[PDB]
Amino acid sequence: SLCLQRLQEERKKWRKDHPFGFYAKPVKKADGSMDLQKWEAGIPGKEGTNWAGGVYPITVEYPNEYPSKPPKVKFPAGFYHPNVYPSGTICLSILNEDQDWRPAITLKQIVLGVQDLLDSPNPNSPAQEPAWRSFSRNKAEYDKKVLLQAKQYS
Amino acid sequence: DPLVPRGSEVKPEVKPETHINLKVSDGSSEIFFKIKKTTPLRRLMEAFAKRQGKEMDSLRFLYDGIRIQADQTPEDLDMEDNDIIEAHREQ
Repeated sequence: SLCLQRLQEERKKWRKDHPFGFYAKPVKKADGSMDLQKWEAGIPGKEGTNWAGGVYPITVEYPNEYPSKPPKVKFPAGFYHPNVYPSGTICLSILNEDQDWRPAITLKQIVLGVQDLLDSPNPNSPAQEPAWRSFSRNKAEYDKKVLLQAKQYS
Repeated sequence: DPLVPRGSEVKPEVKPETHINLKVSDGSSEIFFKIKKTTPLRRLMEAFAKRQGKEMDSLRFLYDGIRIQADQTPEDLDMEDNDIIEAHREQ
């Protein structure tokens, strides 16, 4: 399948060159082989922002139709951010087949896209009601929660 | 009349499966080292540390997010040529 072939290429490429402070790899199955369709990764918060110090875990799940269809990326359920659903699903434009996804997008682009979203939420994708309300109308409280969450993941 | 060519095949020179190159980065410098697959990473870790002017104990080396133990070898961690080891200040 083109899916597994492409994922083998994505891994070969990532292991040789990837953004500093990030990590990503397929999950190990019972027999020691890798599940190329399910990866566990970590996104470092940017220095100089309230997210600094933390390394936020995500899971990347590639559907059988990948790369025609985008992978699904999720933070742990309950993760606090305006663009993150209660389930942990991240609402990011390059991950939406009706928005900016394109087969050529690489893992590096995806993780940098998630990192960029941390400190710059997309106002057009309010997936977490309380988080978006606070980010928009109670910045003081929003910042307080992001700082606490950064310690939780540092 | 035709020439009679008499040949022999040269078996291909075998590829030594012994060493690999590793890129160690701390965000400011990326340093490559060539080490034997069955050799402990300790030496690599120390050479990086002193090249950067830092104490071994002040740094933690991670491979795909997992902390490396100085006694582990590239082979133990299934490392491959040109893989990356990240050096971070120790919390």
